[PDB]
Amino acid sequence: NNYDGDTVTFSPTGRLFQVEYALEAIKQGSVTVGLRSNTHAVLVALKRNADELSSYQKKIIKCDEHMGLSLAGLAPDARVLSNYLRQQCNYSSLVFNRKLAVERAGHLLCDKAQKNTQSYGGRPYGVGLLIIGYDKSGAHLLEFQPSGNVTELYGTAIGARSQGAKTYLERTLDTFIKIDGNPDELIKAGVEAISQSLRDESLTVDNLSIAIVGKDTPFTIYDGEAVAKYI
Amino acid sequence: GSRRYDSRTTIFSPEGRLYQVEYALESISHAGTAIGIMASDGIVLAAERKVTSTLLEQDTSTEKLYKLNDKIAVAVAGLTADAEILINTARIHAQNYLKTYNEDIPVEILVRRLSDIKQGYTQHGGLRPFGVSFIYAGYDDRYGYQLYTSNPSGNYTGWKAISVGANTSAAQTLLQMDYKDDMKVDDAIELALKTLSKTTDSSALTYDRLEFATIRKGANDGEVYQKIFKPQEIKDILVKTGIT
Amino acid sequence: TGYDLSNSVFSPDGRNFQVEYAVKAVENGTTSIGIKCNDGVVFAVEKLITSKLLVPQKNVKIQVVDRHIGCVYSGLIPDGRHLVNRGREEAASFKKLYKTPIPIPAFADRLGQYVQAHTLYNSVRPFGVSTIFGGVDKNGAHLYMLEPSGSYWGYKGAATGKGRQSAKAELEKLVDHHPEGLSAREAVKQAAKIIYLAHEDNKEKDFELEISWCSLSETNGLHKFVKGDLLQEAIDFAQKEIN
Amino acid sequence: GYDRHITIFSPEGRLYQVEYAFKATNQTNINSLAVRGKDCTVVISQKKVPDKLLDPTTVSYIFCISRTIGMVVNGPIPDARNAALRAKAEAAEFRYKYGYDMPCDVLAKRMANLSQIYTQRAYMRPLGVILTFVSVDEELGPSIYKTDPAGYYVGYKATATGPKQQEITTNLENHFKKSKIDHINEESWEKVVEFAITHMIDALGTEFSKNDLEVGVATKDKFFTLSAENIEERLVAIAEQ
Amino acid sequence: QFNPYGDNGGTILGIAGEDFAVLAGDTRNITDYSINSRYEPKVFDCGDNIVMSANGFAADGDALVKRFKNSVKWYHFDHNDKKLSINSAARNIQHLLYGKRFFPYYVHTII
Amino acid sequence: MTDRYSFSLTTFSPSGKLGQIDYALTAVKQGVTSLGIKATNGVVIATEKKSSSPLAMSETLSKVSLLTPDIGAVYSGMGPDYRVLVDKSRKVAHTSYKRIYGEYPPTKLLVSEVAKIMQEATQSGGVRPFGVSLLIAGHDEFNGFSLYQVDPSGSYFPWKATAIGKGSVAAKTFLEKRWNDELELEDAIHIALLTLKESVEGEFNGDTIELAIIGDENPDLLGYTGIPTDKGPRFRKLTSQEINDRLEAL
Amino acid sequence: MDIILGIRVQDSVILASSKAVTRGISVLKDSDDKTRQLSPHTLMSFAGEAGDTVQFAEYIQANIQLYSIREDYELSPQAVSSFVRQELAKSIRSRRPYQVNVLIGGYDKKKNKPELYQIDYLGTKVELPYGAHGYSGFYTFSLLDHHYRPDMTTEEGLDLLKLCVQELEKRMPMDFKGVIVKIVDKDGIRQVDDF
Amino acid sequence: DRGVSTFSPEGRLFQVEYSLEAIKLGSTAIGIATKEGVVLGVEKRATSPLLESDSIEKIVEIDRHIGCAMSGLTADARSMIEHARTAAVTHNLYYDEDINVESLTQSVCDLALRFGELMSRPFGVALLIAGHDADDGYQLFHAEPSGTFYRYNAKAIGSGSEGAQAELLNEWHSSLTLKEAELLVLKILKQVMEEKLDENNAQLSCITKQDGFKIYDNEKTAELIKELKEKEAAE
Amino acid sequence: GYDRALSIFSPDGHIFQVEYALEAVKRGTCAVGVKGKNCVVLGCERRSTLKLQDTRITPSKVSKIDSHVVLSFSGLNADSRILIEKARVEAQSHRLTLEDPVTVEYLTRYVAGVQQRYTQSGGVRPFGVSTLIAGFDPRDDEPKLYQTEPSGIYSSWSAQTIGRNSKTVREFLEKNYDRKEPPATVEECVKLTVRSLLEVVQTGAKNIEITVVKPDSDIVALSSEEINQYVTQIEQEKQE
Ligand SMILES: [Cl-]
Repeated sequence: NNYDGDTVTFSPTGRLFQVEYALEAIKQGSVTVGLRSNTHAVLVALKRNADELSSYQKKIIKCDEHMGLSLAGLAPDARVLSNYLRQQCNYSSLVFNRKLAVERAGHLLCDKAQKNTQSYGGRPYGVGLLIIGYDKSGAHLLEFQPSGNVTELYGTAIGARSQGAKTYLERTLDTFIKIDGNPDELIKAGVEAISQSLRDESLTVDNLSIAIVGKDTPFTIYDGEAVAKYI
Repeated sequence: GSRRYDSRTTIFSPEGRLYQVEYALESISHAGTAIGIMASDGIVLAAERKVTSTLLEQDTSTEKLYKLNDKIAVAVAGLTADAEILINTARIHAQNYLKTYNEDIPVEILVRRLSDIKQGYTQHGGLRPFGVSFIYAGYDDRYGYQLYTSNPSGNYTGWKAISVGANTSAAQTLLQMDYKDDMKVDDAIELALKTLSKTTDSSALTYDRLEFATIRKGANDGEVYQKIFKPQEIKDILVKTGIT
Repeated sequence: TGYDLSNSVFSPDGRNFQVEYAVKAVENGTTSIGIKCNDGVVFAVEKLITSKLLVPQKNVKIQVVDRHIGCVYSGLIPDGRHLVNRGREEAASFKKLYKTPIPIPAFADRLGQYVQAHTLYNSVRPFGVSTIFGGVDKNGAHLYMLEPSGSYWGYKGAATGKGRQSAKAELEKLVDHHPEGLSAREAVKQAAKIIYLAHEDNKEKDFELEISWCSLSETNGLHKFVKGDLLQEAIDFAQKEIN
Repeated sequence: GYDRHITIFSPEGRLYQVEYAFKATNQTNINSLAVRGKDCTVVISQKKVPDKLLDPTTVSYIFCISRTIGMVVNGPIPDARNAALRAKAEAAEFRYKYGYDMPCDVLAKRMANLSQIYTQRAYMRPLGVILTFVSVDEELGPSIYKTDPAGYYVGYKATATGPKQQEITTNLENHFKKSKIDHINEESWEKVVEFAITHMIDALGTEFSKNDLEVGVATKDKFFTLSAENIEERLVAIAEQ
Repeated sequence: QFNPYGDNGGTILGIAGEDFAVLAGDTRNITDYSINSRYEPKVFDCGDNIVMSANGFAADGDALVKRFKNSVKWYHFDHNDKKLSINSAARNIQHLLYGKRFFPYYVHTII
Repeated sequence: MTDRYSFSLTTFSPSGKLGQIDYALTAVKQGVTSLGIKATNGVVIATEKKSSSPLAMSETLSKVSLLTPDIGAVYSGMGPDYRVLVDKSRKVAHTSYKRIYGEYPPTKLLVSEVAKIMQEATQSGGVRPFGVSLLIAGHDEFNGFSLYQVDPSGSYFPWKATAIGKGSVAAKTFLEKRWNDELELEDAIHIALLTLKESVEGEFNGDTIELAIIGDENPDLLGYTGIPTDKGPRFRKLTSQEINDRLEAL
Repeated sequence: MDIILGIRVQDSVILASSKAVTRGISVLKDSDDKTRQLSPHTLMSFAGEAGDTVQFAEYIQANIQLYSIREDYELSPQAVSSFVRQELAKSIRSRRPYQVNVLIGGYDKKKNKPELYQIDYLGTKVELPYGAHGYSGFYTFSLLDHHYRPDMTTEEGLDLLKLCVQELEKRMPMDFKGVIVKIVDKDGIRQVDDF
Repeated sequence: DRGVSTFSPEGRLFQVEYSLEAIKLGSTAIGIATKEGVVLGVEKRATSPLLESDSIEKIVEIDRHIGCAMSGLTADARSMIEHARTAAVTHNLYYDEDINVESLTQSVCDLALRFGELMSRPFGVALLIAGHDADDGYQLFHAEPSGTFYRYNAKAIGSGSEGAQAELLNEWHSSLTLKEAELLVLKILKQVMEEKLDENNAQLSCITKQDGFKIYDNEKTAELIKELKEKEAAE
Repeated sequence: GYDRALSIFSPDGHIFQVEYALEAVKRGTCAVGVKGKNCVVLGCERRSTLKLQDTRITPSKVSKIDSHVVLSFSGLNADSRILIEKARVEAQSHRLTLEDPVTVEYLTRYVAGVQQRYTQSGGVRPFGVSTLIAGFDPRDDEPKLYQTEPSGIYSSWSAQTIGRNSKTVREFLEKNYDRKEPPATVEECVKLTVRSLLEVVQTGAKNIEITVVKPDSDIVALSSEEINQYVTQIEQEKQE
């Protein structure tokens, strides 16, 4: 009310309203799902269009050969953060000849988002990210929120109606976690998960967007006729 | 942050006016009146000191009339402290020109640059404008004798006779009435004093409440002399015109 | 009024309302504690299991500074991380210049001055965390607790978060019943119990326990996480006491 | 009314932020006292440790600025420590630049000038503290100089600060009216501390245990604080007379 | 006075056919009259069917290859995984080399 | 972080008033009375030493300050603001004059430099005006003795005699009756003490009054001998005893 | 760059400047005009380091032309020469100084007098009846000391100038490919096409 | 007042949302993409009859293979075009090749959000960026001040955008010829324009692989206008 | 440095600071530009509340940017000097690097770009000025007349007016100016310009300034008597 003019102001109950308004931008965004087994990690994303004449907004971005994310909210903010991740992954490779740990990737994003919430003039990032990857400690899935909070999970979902997919994964936890050495089945589980967040619309060939990374699989994105298999 | 406390000094009103410039002009309108009159053979500068106290040291005092160089002087109306900042800048600018070209600075060039500084404070920087209006009186070999005025907006114009500060409306009407083009310095001296004597808010115009200066070619052959009048010299010129 | 709208503005009381508002964010956070012992310190924290989908043991909240200092905090987790990042820079530059690892009181003031600096200007926001930290140095064991205002003191026991009062009460009993001192292994067990007892104030979601410790004898003066058998032994001890 | 939020003049020529910083001074509810002997300067302050979980050894409002200068603060501890760190740095730099130990009164002026800047510059808030500096200066002898959020400072024969400052002040005034001198006519610092505690007891009307007080003593070439047992020894001497 | 350059010896050779191209190079690495390694590769697969070797001062050679390999990586990120053509790679390498016109990479580069 | 206040905190109001300067002058009005009188062979500046506490040593707090050997200053208004102005005024006398010309500045020019500093606090970003009015008495070879007043706006005026602060209106009237152009220095000191007694309420003695003069050169206060041209400071602070001697024949 | 001369007579200033541009063992051009018009009644010839000369001349030209537009007024030759000197005086203590020597020939319309200024790369200004830069002076100065008179006409000045060029063509080691002559007077600047 | 980079309670940037309102006030611009080329057309909208309409430059060349139309506060587009032209030429210098239409659009869109308290406010202009490259062929992009860009088969921006977009929805198919697309832009422009459409108050342009980006003459467009009127009367 | 974003969008999609800068232009004295077959004429109003003026030294309303291009304006006089200075510097810089004077379009584009930059730069307000820029391109005999405004938009005009009561004089020009046949001579072009100002001015004495620009850097300002002859001629034909 009087305490939402900028990010530098606390409310009387100890809330940061600008950070909460940034969180709101994610809820308006199109749904995206993340899940993993022990061998692979999968991102599924429902893409959104302006109208029938327009293209579908790309949700998934590659960060390295072993890491990438899906976005929900302000796309330009995801571009800034993904570019930062690309640089950090790259710094780790050039300087230490070392693939950046997915956990450190999260720690770096947390600290970059935080600085924008404690200083005058700036604003919080208006996007949520699901980071997947495969590093020296196996498969990983992270959830980034622009408050700074990063969380490691077996599965999750963000965006509009993400609660449906998040409930499904909470039921299916014991099943999909043990889908080891089988990419297509882990994707099927993810496609069935995102389907619990659909209303009136169904998954079409230029609507669905899938990405996968794992033990002997680089981070690759599937669009167009390449996802027709999973409909 | 600090946005909360920003007055925004360099913005437009809905009517397309600059708030701070308009309010600075309102400030200047309460300052002691200063008059400049340009004659064919010289220029007069006359100014009224702000309500004087009897224990003020009058002879070793400078409030209104300042010397910029040997050929140019200014009469001040507004905040004296603000004027001195600008005067020192103008003095330096005149010496830069002389150092560069080995010639005394043309009057308009000095006026334009000082006016350009004022303009800057109205368009950028977020600072309050200078609450000062000048009357420039000077000579150069291009245009001869010249009178200019500048104000907080940074706009300047040339004049045959002009007043700044308090009661300019009344003062300008009186000057417009009695001024003519073939006028001499001695006549202009009389006009300047007569005008102040009628427009003054004081009971009677006396030597101790005035500053006076002339810029004549009254020196020996083709050269200009600046005369900043002493207290006794103002006392004499006031008697000679029959005001006291 | 309007005195609470801007940071670093004194109210007519002589209070900085923005800092007091940051304390509300801290009170909203999960419970964390610190226990000083014979030859070291023990840290523990409550991790709320929001969902089955959270990977157990893989959202670590306690942070190490240098090799001998442990830090835990309650409130805005990112703000706590920012503070620890600074702590690590402060500790690094101390060791760089003076060779010896930073003493705990010296370290405590470095954070204190940094947090206090964030109450001096309206262009920054106060920290939304109370930080419990400490370790072992040349002068022995030290436990500290730092607040949004920059205020810190040494402590025999410390607690903050949503269940601070329950934890404080339980900590006070240990100080009374053990005047000669509490051992390191005992303090780990006690820490577990107190977190479980403090969880009564946050009992909708079930939780995950996380403990760390520095001890001159048990960990050789270095900060280590409590894991495996020693962790499960502490959990069982806590489970037996609630029933 | 934004003239009450930053350090600019109000219509009646006042700086409300400076005035409110003075009220922050008493937020800790602690009273301090400083007196001068022949050879020494003694400063005493109340020590209140409400929480049982606190480590009482770390609870202090007295600081050792340099080897010769001591400082007691009345106000919140974060601003107190802020002032203490700056003073320490200033005293160290002074010694390096000018080749001799910074006098108590010079440090007081320097810290007072810094406090003045915060009353004139908008982006910096005043510190809500009153700094009392004490030493045995090699030129001016026993010295007490006190700074406030307004940037004001002055030397003192003796002084007191805190909520019940006025009661302590008049108590000291009435003593110096009686003794007819500028100081405590006493040889050892031990008895000057005993005087300081005795007159604080009379003024405040409370009795003190060893843990209820905090004592700082300045002698020639060193300033030091007393332990609990040093104070206890001092309390025994008062009771036995 | 410190001399920032050194000579690591070795030689490289590139030949182009109709539908193929070879880039050869010996595996010996030396300083003065000493052998440092009998097998130290200096011909590298940089991706997009581009092979590269920067012979001369090995520290500058490694630095250049490392930077070009990185240039290929970012070309994919910035231009939708487009294949970097050999002619485009060549022009990109010119800018890498000329970027240090006043403190050069002491190498002969062949791709 | 960083000083984000790069804008003016003093601005023109619709009526043409500069509020902060007016309010600064109001602070000066609240301040303790100080005065300055110019004689034929000297200048005197005086003020009351308002003690904050009887335990406080008023000797340590100096309201009358030496700026150069021939220039002194006193104030009315906010003490801390005055103290830092004295520091800056002493320094600018060296940096912008003595280090260039090898001699101390004349009174009018030092006053001009102090006025400049006070003007900048009226226009610069993120600052308030100084809450003091100064009276600067001084001597120099080509201008002789002079007395200046400096206001928060940066405006300065030369005075034969004047007063500022609490009871300035009455004190100025008193000085108008007593001042003539033939006053000797001792006569000016006598008038200063009479004028000041009217405004002072409590004790009136050498310990509660602070008074300094700009008069003859003082070779005994120079600290060294051997250079004929160096004859000593014209600024001298009257002692507590010297004041009490003149209070008997009052 | 090599030979630049200047002669002030009764009613005009005459500038002569060599046409050759040489680099190494090749005369790259034999019709080079080593001068720029700074204003309608002011002309500046130049000589010195390659590149620096033209860069400096045009920089001065731009500044003087800017002044003329701003004030709607032509600067006096004395004023222009002082401006040029100060630029060179700054330059000499720069990281890389302008190595350019100039002659400034102008007609002052207020005084109705011709004026010739000689300025070297250090910023050393002198007003002269006749001037030269480089090795040219070692021949022409003594020659002009003898034959020059202050009351000479423009035609007499051109004959006096022919006498200098002939001497230089006889005794100078390098072939400078003749000179471009220009006259500055009350009617402005014009070039003599047949010299 | 309030911060420039402030979020609303709904999770949108106030300034970005306000700049979009300025774009709705701007003159209409329409783009249609075909397999034979991309067509770009704009409403000139002269404020007075004395204004020489040929000086109204709302269609602009970025490179030989990329063109651009604008709508909104058109003065803001100058620095955007300048950046685009530099980006396009710079990439050719670094890589000896034409730059992808998408990569060019991304480069322009990176400027968009570089505002705050960098420039003082967002751009108040939307751009239609049309071009061709070897990889993705003929393309049409809509670049907003939000930093977002969508590829479009057809798109209208400006005051008559929502009415024109609904018309494009029906009329567009994947087998449109270039001539058919030219007429379709003129047809839809004539519908949404206030004043009557002619060669002086409307301007056509196209980009083809063979001839590159070309702005049409007033003589050429006039014949297409005459051809359009005859075809509508023919049934 | 002062960073504040002064020019910002409002809920309805307007930048008020830019629009308030237009109000300052509307307050300014009227300025008119008319281009004939072989010339351009710039007419300017001078308000007559200022007597005792010195017209020798008072800044003229029409300013030469180069020998072939001129700039007149309406709005804040102090602001105009900054634009004129920048334009004059750019004019000399163009000659230096391109070895050719500026085209009228190029000079206009530069000035308009400066005006635009001040509408989205922190710490600055927009120029309260609209300009009329007229002249002839190098080695060209086609007349050029351009207009700029605070927002930064610029365009070419056959004839145009700006300033106070400009909507009245624009109305006059819209019916009196034929595109098919512009003023064939200098006299015809000046007369039409004077006629248009006489709809608004007051008296045709020392209130109207006229500046004629012809090809190949041929610019001259008319004197009082010369202008007065047009005023005398127009009034006699009017009484009919
Ligand atoms: Cl200081």
